[PDB]
Amino acid sequence: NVTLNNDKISGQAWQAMRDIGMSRFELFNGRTQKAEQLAAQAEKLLNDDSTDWNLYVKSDKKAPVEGDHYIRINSSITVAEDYLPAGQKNDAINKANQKMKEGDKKGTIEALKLAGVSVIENQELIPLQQTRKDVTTALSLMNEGKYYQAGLLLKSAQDGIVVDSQSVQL
Amino acid sequence: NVTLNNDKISGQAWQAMRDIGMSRFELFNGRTQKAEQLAAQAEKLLNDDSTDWNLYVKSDKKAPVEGDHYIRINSSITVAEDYLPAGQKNDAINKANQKMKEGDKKGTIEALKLAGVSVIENQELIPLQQTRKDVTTALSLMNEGKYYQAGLLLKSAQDGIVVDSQSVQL
Amino acid sequence: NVTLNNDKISGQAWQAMRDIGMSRFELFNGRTQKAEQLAAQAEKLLNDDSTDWNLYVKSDKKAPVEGDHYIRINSSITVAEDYLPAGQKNDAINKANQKMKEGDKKGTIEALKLAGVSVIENQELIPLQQTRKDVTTALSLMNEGKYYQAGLLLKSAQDGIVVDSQSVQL
Amino acid sequence: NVTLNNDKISGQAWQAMRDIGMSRFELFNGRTQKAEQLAAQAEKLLNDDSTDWNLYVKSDKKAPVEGDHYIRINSSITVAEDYLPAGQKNDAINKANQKMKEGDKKGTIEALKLAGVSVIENQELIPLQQTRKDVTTALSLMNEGKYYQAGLLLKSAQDGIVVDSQSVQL
Ligand SMILES: [Cl-]
Ligand SMILES: [Cl-]
Ligand SMILES: [Cl-]
Ligand SMILES: [Cl-]
Ligand SMILES: [Cl-]
Ligand SMILES: [Cl-]
Ligand SMILES: [Cl-]
Ligand SMILES: [Cl-]
Ligand SMILES: [Cl-]
Ligand SMILES: [Cl-]
Ligand SMILES: [Cl-]
Ligand SMILES: [Cl-]
Ligand SMILES: [Cl-]
Ligand SMILES: [Cl-]
Ligand SMILES: [Cl-]
Ligand SMILES: [Cl-]
Ligand code: NA
Ligand code: NA
Ligand code: NA
Ligand code: NA
Repeated sequence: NVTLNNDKISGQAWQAMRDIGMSRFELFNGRTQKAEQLAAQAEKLLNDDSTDWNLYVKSDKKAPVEGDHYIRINSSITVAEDYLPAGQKNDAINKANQKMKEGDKKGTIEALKLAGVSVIENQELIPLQQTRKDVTTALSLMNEGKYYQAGLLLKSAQDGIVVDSQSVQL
Repeated sequence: NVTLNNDKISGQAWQAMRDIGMSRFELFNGRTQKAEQLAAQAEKLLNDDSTDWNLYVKSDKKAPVEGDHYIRINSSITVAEDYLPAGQKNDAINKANQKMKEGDKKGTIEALKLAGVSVIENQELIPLQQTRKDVTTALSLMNEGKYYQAGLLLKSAQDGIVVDSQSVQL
Repeated sequence: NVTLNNDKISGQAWQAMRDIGMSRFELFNGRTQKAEQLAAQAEKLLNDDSTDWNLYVKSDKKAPVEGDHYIRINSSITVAEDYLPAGQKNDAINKANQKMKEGDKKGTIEALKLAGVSVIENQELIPLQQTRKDVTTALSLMNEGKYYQAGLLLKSAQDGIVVDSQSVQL
Repeated sequence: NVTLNNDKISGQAWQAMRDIGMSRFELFNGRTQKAEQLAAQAEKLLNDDSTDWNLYVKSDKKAPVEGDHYIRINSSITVAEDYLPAGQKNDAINKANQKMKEGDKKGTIEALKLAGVSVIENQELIPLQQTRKDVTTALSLMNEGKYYQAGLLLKSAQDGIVVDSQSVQL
């Protein structure tokens, strides 16, 4: 999957974050071996040597840890709708629908503007190396039997998700 | 997957909500045929006749639409940590770790209480029939070329996600 | 302020939570004396002896700590809009607008249903005694110079905010 | 109030957003005249001619509407805690506490790094002119009796809140 500007989004890292959350829950659910399985899957997804992780980096964003980078894991849309008289807006939305049919992203944004609709793209990002470290260290803590401490690191990984919301400039 | 009280959670409906969000994004991304594919997958997941949807219902919660029910699609944990002197807390967390190792959910909650830690379970829920209607109607709108209107219904489905946060009573 | 069912909402406790968040920020901002001022204000708001805290309790919700209760601190609305043909919906929204003008909450919900609109009320709640303890203990830690530990307790108080989203039954 | 980098944050615009949310709720609560009062207060706060709105602008962020700018309305902190042996971390947190006592923001971030703690600052932003337009147009709709349409614009204003989460570079 790609952003509106055609930058690649990591589905593997998205699934890894899903696995991290499920792993943390299973620690409290009395299923620590399931938690290890889920964290192990997240580790494999984030460290896949056949994946070119450069493809997912958001270059213009400084990560908290030196030498790390944020990668894109999801994109969503926020619309903001101005008030328009019902007739004028129905007409402009019809033109927006044509541009979406045609695959014309720029034309869609422009037609939506005529409909009183602004578009914001919300890019969900994680720091790649910091998240990798959380997962591998959490598994090590699970190996040692320090399950609560592992859960803290899995929560830390989730709390490292940020959302860059940016106006659409195509 | 199951809640702390061993009530079943619908992984199919969780994936359907993920598909609904991706479908909405692809409308704005100029990929309406991909959006239809994703919404069609969500429709199949939510309407699987081999699934016993009764297994996922949260009975004690009134859905907005008459005759509908909320179903569980995810569970997560929130902890609240009281301040304790470092030594006393390390000791109580060690006992909590033993109870998690043993699969003893009740014992884990009790040991965590001694560590100054309260546990809340956050159950993510959707209204099943209302969400089904949003998806099927969105696909129909996509068939008609009314892509923006379809996106509104997909957003409505996402906005119907609620989170029941409850103290753990095992 | 009151909920749709006319149950009282604590504006003092809402402001206390706002103060708790600002206090935590000021610890990291190198303004620990400002952080203490803000936490002291939150403590005074949550422990106001002239306030009848019973008025804000949500009775049907078990708090994590024995003998505690959740209180209401905010209410908001989520709407879910079904697809309707433009003309039929404009007509039903006009009737909904009349019922809101008249102060007729039940009539508003019913007219909105005819417009394809379901209404959910989101009640923001905090555990009163647990939050009080977090604030007073955080101030004590600030007095001792243990600012990071105080920040952890202020964050814990914020993480204790839950949102009960319920269908409107007037 | 100021960010970690000493950029000013608009408390007036924060209160305006709070008023916008309360105004929307009161429309559904059958208190449209209270909703107008709250929206009128938000309008006065956002359009205060004695306020130098330049002080709050985040210059490096393109707003969706041409000629508009994002302004800062809140700052919060996210910490990410690496696993450290209890003794080593207690010692590093003690040094972090000293730097916060001294008002040394840079020193606090550095000491926290030694404790395994990274710091992210979350800046809540709104587009100033777009939000002003939502409020003034919502009041006009309320004057006309179009309360549901006003509520849509108030929700749009709230949905325009974005959170810029950035690594701390002092
Ligand atoms: Cl297991
Ligand atoms: Cl570093
Ligand atoms: Cl989206
Ligand atoms: Cl949206
Ligand atoms: Cl496509
Ligand atoms: Cl109904
Ligand atoms: Cl969890
Ligand atoms: Cl938590
Ligand atoms: Cl100060
Ligand atoms: Cl207790
Ligand atoms: Cl609201
Ligand atoms: Cl809404
Ligand atoms: Cl009123
Ligand atoms: Cl524009
Ligand atoms: Cl904060
Ligand atoms: Cl945090
Ligand atoms: Na794509
Ligand atoms: Na399970
Ligand atoms: Na009220
Ligand atoms: Na300040």
